[PDB]
Amino acid sequence: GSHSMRYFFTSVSRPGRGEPRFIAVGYVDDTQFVRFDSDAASQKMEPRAPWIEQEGPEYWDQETRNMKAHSQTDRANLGTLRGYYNQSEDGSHTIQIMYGCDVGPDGRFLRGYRQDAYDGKDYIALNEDLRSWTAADMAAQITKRKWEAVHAAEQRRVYLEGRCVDGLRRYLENGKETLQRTDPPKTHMTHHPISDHEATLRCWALGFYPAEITLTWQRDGEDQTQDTELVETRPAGDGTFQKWAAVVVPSGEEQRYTCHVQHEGLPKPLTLRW
Amino acid sequence: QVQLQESGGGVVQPGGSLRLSCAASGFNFSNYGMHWVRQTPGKGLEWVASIPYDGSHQWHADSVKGRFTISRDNSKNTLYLQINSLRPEDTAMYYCSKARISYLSAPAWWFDPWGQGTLVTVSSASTKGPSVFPLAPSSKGTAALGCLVKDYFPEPVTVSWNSGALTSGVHTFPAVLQSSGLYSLSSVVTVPSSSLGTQTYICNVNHKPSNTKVDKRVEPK
Amino acid sequence: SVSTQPPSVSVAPGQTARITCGGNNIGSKSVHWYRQKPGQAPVLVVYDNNARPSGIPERISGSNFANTATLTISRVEAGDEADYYCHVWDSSSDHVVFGGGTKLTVLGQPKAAPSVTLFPPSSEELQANKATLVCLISDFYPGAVTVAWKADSSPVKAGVETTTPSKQSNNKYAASSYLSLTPEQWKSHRSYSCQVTHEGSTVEK
Amino acid sequence: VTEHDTLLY
Amino acid sequence: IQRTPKIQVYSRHPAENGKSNFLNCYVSGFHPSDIEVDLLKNGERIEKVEHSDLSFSKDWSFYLLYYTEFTPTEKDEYACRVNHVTLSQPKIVKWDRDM
Amino acid sequence: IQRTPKIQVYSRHPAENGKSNFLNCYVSGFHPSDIEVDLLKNGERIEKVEHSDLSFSKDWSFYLLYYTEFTPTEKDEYACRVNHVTLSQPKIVKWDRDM
Repeated sequence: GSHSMRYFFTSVSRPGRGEPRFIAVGYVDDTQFVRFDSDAASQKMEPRAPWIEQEGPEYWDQETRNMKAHSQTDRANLGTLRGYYNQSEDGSHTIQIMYGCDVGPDGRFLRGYRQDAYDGKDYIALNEDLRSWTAADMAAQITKRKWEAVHAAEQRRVYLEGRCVDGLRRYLENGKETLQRTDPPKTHMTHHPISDHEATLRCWALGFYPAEITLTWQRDGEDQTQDTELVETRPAGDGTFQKWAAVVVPSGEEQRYTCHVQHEGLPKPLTLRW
Repeated sequence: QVQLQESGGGVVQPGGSLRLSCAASGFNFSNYGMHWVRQTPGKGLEWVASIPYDGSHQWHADSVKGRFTISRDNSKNTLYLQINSLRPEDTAMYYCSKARISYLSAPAWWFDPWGQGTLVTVSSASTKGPSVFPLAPSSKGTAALGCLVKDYFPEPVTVSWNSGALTSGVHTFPAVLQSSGLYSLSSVVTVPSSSLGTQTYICNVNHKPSNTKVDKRVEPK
Repeated sequence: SVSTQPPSVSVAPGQTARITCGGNNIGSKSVHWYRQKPGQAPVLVVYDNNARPSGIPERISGSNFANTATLTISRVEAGDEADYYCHVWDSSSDHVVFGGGTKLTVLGQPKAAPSVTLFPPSSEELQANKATLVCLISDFYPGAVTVAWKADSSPVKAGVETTTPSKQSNNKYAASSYLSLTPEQWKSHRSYSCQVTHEGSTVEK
Repeated sequence: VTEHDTLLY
Repeated sequence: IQRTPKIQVYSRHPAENGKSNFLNCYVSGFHPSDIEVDLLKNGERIEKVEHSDLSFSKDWSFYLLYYTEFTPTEKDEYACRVNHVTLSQPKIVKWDRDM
Repeated sequence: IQRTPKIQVYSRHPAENGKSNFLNCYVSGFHPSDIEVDLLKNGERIEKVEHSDLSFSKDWSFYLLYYTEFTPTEKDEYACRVNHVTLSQPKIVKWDRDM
């Protein structure tokens, strides 16, 4: 299948302080590989993968400037938006940008992205075309037509289809061992009686990568979206993920409930029963 | 590139004689020692015998002295293991391995490649139908019951319940090879404690080697 | 002549596993280690106490001092599930001495104690002049159990057969243990018990 | 590789 | 506008008493970014605790993972305390062996 | 003016595993009178706890004793948490077998 690269930028205005706190994190698929923290004493884009510090000082130096600068702009932008929204200096507001690119199985270009959000709400975003912007609210339009003047539509496209993809390609090959793995889920089932008449059949799936996973409970081969509970996939802290899906069962009917697990690194879908 | 290929194993009967051969490629066979290491299925590794680079001497483990003889043909790049008066104890897989260091006058150092090996199984073989006895559930939660498929030969038997109409709770276990040389297998299906009685319980064991099919209905008490 | 390995070792993925091969003055012998995955031949992983072959990763290190040789696996991967045998040459024995073997289990499940289901001899088998006690052991992990039979608080040696553990559907392990008796011996004693031990704890019926 | 320059609102 | 944190507390590996594991507290789906997280060994604040770098999800809600090396026993019971702007009093989520 | 509480945690009788003893937390020398004291069976708040009635010493400093029935083992570790106006974060004094 495909692969992807995403960078996440967050800037939170500190009331009373100049430089807001800035955090930038870079992922490939589901493996983080770079970090930049305003409050870090490093003040340099640090490595967070095993395969990334094989890039020389030409890389880390440019990457630091690249988001030293990205932070600078957010400083000014946090103030510009403070005017667009008639907001006082005593507040704390967040600006979130996420941009990246998706390659196909043959290194082909598939999709580009850039989305900006002010205070957790959508602000401006780049359309599928990579030729158009869509503004969430009023203010974002006064930014939108400003970007339409400078052809920000195009110039994102020259990053997404140029240097972004060549990076994702160069990363997927340099860290080919870490990034192109598949990790089948290590599964097991749990039986917890709750009443004298009901229990809970929990379906575990630990240690898998990528995080894409499909858990399905089924009664007599019929899908059971009713008494089902599904926690969102949790990171185990070692680059792999966990997820469990439970169902409430009337006693003496556990041999009727079947848990189904689908994963990319799994050859045939799983089936689990008590 | 170094390849070892065992052969000559199979199914033998006690008292007979059997010859294993290990074909070698990928090194000057005339310069290395060779070893036989056997492993009874489900057991650890056990050294059998070994032979120096030329065949001068012949090292034997004590369990196989007098009955086994290890030889080699340097002109053929072949290691041989001769077994005389086969016994049920000799049933094991026989690996052949090549001494890593050259010119060793005695088999002291590690064995670097190992062949995939050959399997030697001896028994008083003759095809037999399996006797089916009902494993009734405990009259005194979850209730269990099943079938006992005793003393068949050779493998395998297949057990189904109600002609395959029951699969939930069904579990067939591996067969033991009792000291008689005949296999023995059980297969039970755990069910709900209550409600056993209403359902019709028939396990259908099928032993194709003897062309036997047995349908035994199980019932409590 | 006597080199003893633990029966099984369980370790969390990515942890450091450690398998020992204890023996009298084994520190003065040359220890080797072989790894055997199911259905294949052994593979040399450490030779002469600490040396690694070409293909073997540097995570695996050897050790041998005093009276205990030690195989050390740092940053355990899932593919390391296999049996591990140590190798010495007893100079004063003319015998190459393999260890008992250690089944290293890298757990994906939690650990489950075994479920024991014991059957008395059926009435049909008793009228066939035989009696066979059926002990069924299922749903344990890792797959390492030991079975003992007790006829009235007394051990039972011969007449006992026990299967090798095997993976179930849910990748827990299961095995069975049979005790062949004469119909008289089943009636001689007042009670029979099947004792299964798994990871230090013992379960019985 | 992060983007060369940035946009102001 | 504000979003309140989801909290899951779990071990990295299936927990076994006496074997070194890792205690994870995974807070997700919250907004804004200011959050306080501690790990608790029997009501005591665990000091050797680190966290992940602030990333966010599709709905722009942030997520962090706080982790500590720990060796669980059977009587030692651990928990995770999380204060937020959406929380008047800190929530505490105690670690269950099977959740 | 304020005084900060001293905390002593001890058992009523010399503790022996499997025999019913009583867990004492004795706060003394504090001012003003408002104090919160809990007993902890492995970090959880033990509910069946009573306390003594508020008396004071020569220097007008109050003292209380909170006690609970408990059967100590070797794995169970008990403790006493005492919050005060002079205490920014709750003090915790765990019950020692030889103190």
